[PDB]
Amino acid sequence: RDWSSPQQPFTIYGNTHYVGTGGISAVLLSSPQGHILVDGTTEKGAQVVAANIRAMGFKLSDVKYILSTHSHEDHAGGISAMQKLTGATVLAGAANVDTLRTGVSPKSDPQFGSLSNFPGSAKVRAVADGELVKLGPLAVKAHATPGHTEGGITWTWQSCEQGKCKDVVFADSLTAVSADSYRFSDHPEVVASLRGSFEAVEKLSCDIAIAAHPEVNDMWTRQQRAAKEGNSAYVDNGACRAIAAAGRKRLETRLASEK
Ligand SMILES: [Zn+2]
Ligand SMILES: [Zn+2]
Repeated sequence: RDWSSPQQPFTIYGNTHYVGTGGISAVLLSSPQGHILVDGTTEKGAQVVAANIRAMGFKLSDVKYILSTHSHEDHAGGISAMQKLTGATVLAGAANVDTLRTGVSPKSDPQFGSLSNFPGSAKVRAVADGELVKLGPLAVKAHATPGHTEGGITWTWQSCEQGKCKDVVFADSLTAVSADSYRFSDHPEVVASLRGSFEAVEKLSCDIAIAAHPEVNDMWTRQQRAAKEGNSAYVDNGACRAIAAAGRKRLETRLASEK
């Protein structure tokens, strides 16, 4: 379950499908009018994502948008490759757009330097907080969730199975992690951003959460249970609250370690 590891793709709920790697989430939200891909995984993982979209019976050329949670190599390293394969437009929080275009994080990023540069992508544009991205029957909403990066976005939509519609959340990372030489204690606005993001996420309508690092909402455990339980195994409306709580606990642990 490395960041670039192969992983057999699977439907999560209705037209929401997991197409990421064994260690990093990527989601295809499908429709007869075109698809939306959320995240690219790593540069090496793009080959996995591409293989998985096809394994699910979809054409890469039908992907019209690629949504980015945040501009770290583990989530966005494969976006350029996926962009070339699809012809899609890449959408991201305004403060992460330049990193997506160049592959180089700003010096203000907590993981500047400790995570690698990655390939720059063509066709990147900004979304605003609250912006609705529409594609045929699909409608994905952007929620600004900064802190782990400045331009982090958590993306939400609805998918339906057999007439039962659920609110799906692709949760950006809310973790106070960084280079060894970076101190959150020196960046009080980064900390305030993180705490704002915990509140935003715990308030989301959230039947099904897919965390950018999938184990954060027990993806692999849930997938194993889906075999006998069906896709209800992915449904847990306390999940956004739990991800937010874990971020809050980690931030407290982190600030304590810095003192
Ligand atoms: Zn990250
Ligand atoms: Zn990550």
